[PDB]
Amino acid sequence: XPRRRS
Amino acid sequence: GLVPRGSHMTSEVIEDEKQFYSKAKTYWKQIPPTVDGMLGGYGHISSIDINSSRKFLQRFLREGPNKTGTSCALDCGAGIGRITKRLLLPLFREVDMVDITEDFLVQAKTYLGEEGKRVRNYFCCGLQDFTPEPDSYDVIWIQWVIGHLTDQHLAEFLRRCKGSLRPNGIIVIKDNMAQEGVILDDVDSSVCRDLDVVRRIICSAGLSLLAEERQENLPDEIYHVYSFALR
Ligand SMILES: Nc1ncnc2c1ncn2[C@@H]1O[C@H](CSCC[C@H](N)C(=O)O)[C@@H](O)[C@H]1O
Repeated sequence: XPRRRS
Repeated sequence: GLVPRGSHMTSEVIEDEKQFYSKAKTYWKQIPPTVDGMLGGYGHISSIDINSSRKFLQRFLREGPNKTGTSCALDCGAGIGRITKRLLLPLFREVDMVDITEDFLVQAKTYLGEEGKRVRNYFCCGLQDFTPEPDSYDVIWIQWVIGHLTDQHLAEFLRRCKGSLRPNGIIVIKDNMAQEGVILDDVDSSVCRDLDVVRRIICSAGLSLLAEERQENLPDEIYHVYSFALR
């Protein structure tokens, strides 16, 4: 789903 | 030297395709079958997502001389049916769901309640092995799952989807987009691709771009999210 930018 | 400033295709970041898929399948089997599970801890953004999707999609259903129909939709990587419940079932007479994780499709029967009686087929299948039926769907909705397919599988899947569309039908991809290149998430075993890479894959599937929209009002810390309408 939505993911924190690496 | 040979090492480029960054990667721009999945073959540069996926070491072993078999393991890429098996690790992803294992990952999802272990996620709770809940909205917050589907959204990786962002359950609190679900309404923002759904309401924007509805506005994006309604234009195709309600406006123009060649409207998209409302008979049948396919929800791809549907999970427990978060999108099926709030976006698709209220707009389409019938919905099919496809997802690799059987337990999510099982939970969907509970999660969707009485309106779930209008979900017809629950296909338990990886998209990479799935062939949607020719001339079957007005809308094929693919959200938060394209990063789980390799470039070749995504291109071919989208091509099969094109053949599945009914007259005036569309495919929608709504997903995370990287600022630049192709980034591997080795925890859930997925990739995140930039806009150019996704555009190339769409083109390779023989699809045309009808609309492209960046999702507003999302958490500041997450990847940008774009919707593409295609046919
Ligand atoms: N190769 C694959 N084929 C089909 N589904 C896959 C897949 N890899 C992961 N998935 C599914 O992709 C989903 C990602 S979570 C997102 C669920 C839904 N699209 C929503 O937005 O609410 C999970 O349900 C998971 O089981």
